[PDB]
Amino acid sequence: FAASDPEYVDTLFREQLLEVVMEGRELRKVAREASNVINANTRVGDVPI
Amino acid sequence: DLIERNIQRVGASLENGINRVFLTELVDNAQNNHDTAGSNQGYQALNSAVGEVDKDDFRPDTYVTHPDYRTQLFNDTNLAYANRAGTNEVLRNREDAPIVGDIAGLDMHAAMSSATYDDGTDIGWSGGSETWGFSSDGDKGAVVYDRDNIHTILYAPNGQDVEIKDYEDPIRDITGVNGRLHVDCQYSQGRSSATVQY
Amino acid sequence: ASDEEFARPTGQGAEIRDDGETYTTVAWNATKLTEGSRVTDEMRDQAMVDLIERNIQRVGASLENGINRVFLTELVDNAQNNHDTAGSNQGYQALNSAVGEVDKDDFRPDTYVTHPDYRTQLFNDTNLAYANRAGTNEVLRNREDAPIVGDIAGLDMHAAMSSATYDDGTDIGWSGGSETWGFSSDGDKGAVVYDRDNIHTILYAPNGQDVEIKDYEDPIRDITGVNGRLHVDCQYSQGRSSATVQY
Amino acid sequence: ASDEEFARPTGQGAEIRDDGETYTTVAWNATKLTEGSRVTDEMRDQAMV
Amino acid sequence: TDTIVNVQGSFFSASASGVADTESLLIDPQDAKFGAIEIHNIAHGGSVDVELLTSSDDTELVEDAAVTLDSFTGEGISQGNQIEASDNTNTYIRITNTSGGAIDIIATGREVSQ
Amino acid sequence: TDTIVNVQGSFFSASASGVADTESLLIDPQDAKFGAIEIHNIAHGGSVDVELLTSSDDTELVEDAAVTLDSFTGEGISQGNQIEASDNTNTYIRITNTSGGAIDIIATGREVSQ
Amino acid sequence: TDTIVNVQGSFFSASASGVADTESLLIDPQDAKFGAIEIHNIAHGGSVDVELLTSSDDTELVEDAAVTLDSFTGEGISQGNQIEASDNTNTYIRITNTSGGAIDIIATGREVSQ
Amino acid sequence: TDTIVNVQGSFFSASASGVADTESLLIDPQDAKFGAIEIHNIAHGGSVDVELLTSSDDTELVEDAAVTLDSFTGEGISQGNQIEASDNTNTYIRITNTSGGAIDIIATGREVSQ
Ligand SMILES: [Mg+2]
Ligand SMILES: [Mg+2]
Ligand SMILES: [Mg+2]
Ligand SMILES: [Mg+2]
Ligand SMILES: [Mg+2]
Ligand SMILES: [Mg+2]
Ligand SMILES: [Mg+2]
Ligand SMILES: [Mg+2]
Ligand SMILES: [Mg+2]
Ligand SMILES: [Mg+2]
Ligand SMILES: [Mg+2]
Ligand SMILES: [Mg+2]
Ligand SMILES: [Mg+2]
Ligand SMILES: [Mg+2]
Ligand SMILES: [Mg+2]
Ligand SMILES: [Mg+2]
Ligand SMILES: [Mg+2]
Ligand SMILES: [Mg+2]
Ligand SMILES: [Mg+2]
Ligand SMILES: [Mg+2]
Repeated sequence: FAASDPEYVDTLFREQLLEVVMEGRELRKVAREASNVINANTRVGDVPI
Repeated sequence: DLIERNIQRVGASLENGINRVFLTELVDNAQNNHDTAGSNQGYQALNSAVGEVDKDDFRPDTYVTHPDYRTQLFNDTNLAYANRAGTNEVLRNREDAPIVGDIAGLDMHAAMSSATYDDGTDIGWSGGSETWGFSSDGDKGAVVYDRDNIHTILYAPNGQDVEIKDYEDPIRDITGVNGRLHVDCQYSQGRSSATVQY
Repeated sequence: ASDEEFARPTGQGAEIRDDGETYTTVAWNATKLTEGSRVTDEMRDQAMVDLIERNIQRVGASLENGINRVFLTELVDNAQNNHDTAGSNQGYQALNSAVGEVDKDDFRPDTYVTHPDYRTQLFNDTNLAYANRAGTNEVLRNREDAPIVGDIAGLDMHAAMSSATYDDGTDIGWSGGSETWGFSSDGDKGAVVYDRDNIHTILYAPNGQDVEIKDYEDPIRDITGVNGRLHVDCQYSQGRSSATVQY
Repeated sequence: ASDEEFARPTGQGAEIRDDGETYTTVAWNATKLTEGSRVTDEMRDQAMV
Repeated sequence: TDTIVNVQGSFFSASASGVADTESLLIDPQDAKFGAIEIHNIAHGGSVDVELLTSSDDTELVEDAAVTLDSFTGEGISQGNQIEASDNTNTYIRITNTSGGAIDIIATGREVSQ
Repeated sequence: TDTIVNVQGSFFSASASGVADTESLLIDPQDAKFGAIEIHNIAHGGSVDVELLTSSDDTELVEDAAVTLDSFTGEGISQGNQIEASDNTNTYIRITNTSGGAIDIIATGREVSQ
Repeated sequence: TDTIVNVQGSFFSASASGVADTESLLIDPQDAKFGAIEIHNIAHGGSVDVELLTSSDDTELVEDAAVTLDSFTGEGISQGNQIEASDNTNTYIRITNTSGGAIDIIATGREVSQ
Repeated sequence: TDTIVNVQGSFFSASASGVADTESLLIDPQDAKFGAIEIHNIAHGGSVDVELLTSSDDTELVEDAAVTLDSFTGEGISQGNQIEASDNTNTYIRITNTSGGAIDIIATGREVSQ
């Protein structure tokens, strides 16, 4: 008709993209606090009972 | 910065991995179980699970909880009614309530996600013996345990923790980011732990 | 960005396999909300109030009501979790269960919007109505102005909404959302529990940032007009961060 | 004054439709409420109140 | 021990005077406060068919399942039944006139929790 | 666990001595504290018709729906009824003498919540 | 003494429309909030066999014990049952069509605590 | 006044598949949380004798009193009974196969307080 934005959305301008990327789901991380953490010297080992 | 973002994803994915190894050991190798059989699933189930560990002469101090179990626990009139709890903190602040980290002689609440347990549905993971959940018969929805009797063992050849490495492929114009950590989880005494079963 | 996943158990010296971030977008397309009013020059003179000022206020208010409609319609329709109360345990337990649904999808809600009927049911709940069970007589005493109503179930904020705000398609020019906003009958959505930071109200104006009010004089008919406009959309970034409560 | 309404979702370049403030009144007609009493001078003197 | 007096749960009734020949009283559990009902009594004024229906719709009757429970003849009362209906399970009880003329139908019972 | 003793809900009765030949006992749930009733027993003293009525009026009986529930002959007790009425649903139970002479009617039951 | 109004425990129903000739409605107490059910009413729409089953599996039906409780013929209602099932005891009720054609089955009752 | 929803007390069941010709399902109220039971339903799969026993021993069955309650023939369900047993009164219910071949027995009811 006249010029309207729906006709020229990709010719006279570009749709705005936000520079913010919105985060996905984050899982709860507790194991380090919720257990005894052993920093091992070897990948295989034993603890005496 | 897609490389920084992928470095963050890689680190997070490894942390999620530690949590999976931990939760899978914790749920599978607990030597005691409280079968709620529907019915008295809130505080009574926690007290009964502490009772199982007490009967094997250990003292639990921590509980790990599924979202469905948390939901049921906060619907328990013993916690939901300020009268019965001695505090309105569960009615108001819910999981952030100081009483939720201080139930049944336990010092710590470890709120966990539904996805963390190894169902064997995730690619490369072989599956634990149980179901992590609290919405169908036989699901394990909480573990009541002694935090000092379960060991998360972390190994790295270089340094102490997650190693992140990067590479350029000049032939293909690709940049790669690789993370690694070695983890195991083991009970010293599996009798120090009780699952709560639906 | 895609959800965080889990590292793979790997053999020694084996190739590290890739599972990078996949990405998507949510689109906004802001709809022009408009409101007009016309007054004759004779009535403008004779009236005791400024009719143009009054109509400017009405136009502004009508646009604000429009923003609230677009927001509530998105919020109710596109929530990815639902707690079906099945006509039972409809007060605090329903809110806790709705928070539980969002928690199960690994998001933390902080806000709830509520229908007047849901508010009424919630304040009849013995957990809130009895000072005993609430730890506080403030709901019995001050109703929605109680601090606990902005503090239940781990939520920081109560956003009390009107019955007319949701798009039923009963209002002129509005096409209707998918749901029913209410708490009277089976399948009514009476509250939404959500993360305030994961739903976006998007406002566009060509000639500024907010409501544009324009006026016109018709010298042929002796009429002064006032027209308001704003373009608005509402979109969830993560619709899993929200749960509806269903009757 | 008439109630607050909602703005109209409108096409680009379309006419803005009117929904102006309609007005009404509530009428008052105040009714004369009256009460009267008469006392004789002798009763006024002789009464203790 | 603690002594409590139990008064029985909410009375429910549906009624229609002058139900025309093939027309019906639709007993809707949406009219209950608790959203479920148990009809004990059908007092029928003339011959009726009693029918239990499931709706496709949460709020309106659009027939999915329909079972004719029983047929009653002449005037009387069927007393002490338990025919049960809820809003959330979209269950309705229809009492249909079969008399050839207008009848009064009164159905009574109790509200039940969903 | 918690033990509670359940005592049963409020007794209700309506009675009339020497009800004349065509006259009636009107059992009105407005007389109940809870405003609804369930009649279990009708001790009839002679022949009676039992009738369930809905009123057009909230407070008085103006007949809308009326169903004659049953007829009893001679003296006796109709034990084990559940005929229900409430004030808010404007429901009344009428027990009409049909004996040809004066009778005593006693109806007993329980109050029900509205 | 304290007075309390007792409303009756949660309504339960299972239903199916157009159940084919040899097919069945499986009433699963896993669908109950309390995880156990008591079916009072079976509105059968045509001929059916009612069957009580125990599963080997906690969550799915794998037949261990199966007893055919009763057979119903034609259309009607079986009223005043107490057939019971729970999730934790892995008990299921199957209502199987035997009509030679499609039927509507509605089963209603009450939820029970485990 | 105060309104409460009453849900019914704990479901109980005992079951056995493939009970051999002269063998039995022993229903032990020690398996109940409350330590007493009321069996409503016996669904029997073939002929059975139902038997009520007292033990001399507080934990195991050593027969003291034993009464054969009833004999059931063929397949079906005895529904809506109240056969009652407790842990502390050393009472047991035995359902014994008499079919000449293997049967499935499912018994359901409710837990009762001691
Ligand atoms: Mg070794
Ligand atoms: Mg042990
Ligand atoms: Mg707070
Ligand atoms: Mg390769
Ligand atoms: Mg992936
Ligand atoms: Mg979800
Ligand atoms: Mg025009
Ligand atoms: Mg208007
Ligand atoms: Mg419905
Ligand atoms: Mg059909
Ligand atoms: Mg529904
Ligand atoms: Mg009335
Ligand atoms: Mg009439
Ligand atoms: Mg009224
Ligand atoms: Mg099960
Ligand atoms: Mg078998
Ligand atoms: Mg189980
Ligand atoms: Mg003997
Ligand atoms: Mg004993
Ligand atoms: Mg003893």
